[PDB]
Amino acid sequence: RYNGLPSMEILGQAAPGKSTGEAMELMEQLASKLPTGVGYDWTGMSYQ
Amino acid sequence: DGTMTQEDISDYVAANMKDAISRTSGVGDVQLFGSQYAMRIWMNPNEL
Repeated sequence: RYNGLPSMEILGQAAPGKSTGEAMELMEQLASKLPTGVGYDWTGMSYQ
Repeated sequence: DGTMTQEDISDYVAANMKDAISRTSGVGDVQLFGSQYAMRIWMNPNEL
């Protein structure tokens, strides 16, 4: 669970010669195409 | 849109909004104007 709601943590990283912020933009785009009632957030290293 | 009553709205706020708002930056106490749903067993003493 994350912030009181059911969750699933997903770890990953940027491919060679790609910034982390650029890698995160794609995960946000892919997350927008998921089913109804599914959101997302960033935690840990990605939060700060 | 007349789909949700006063009671339906209060439950949605209680069960999806209140907790996250109550853990938000700089938020002290949080008062719900309404009540969360519970399973109500409305007993009948004649049938009992």
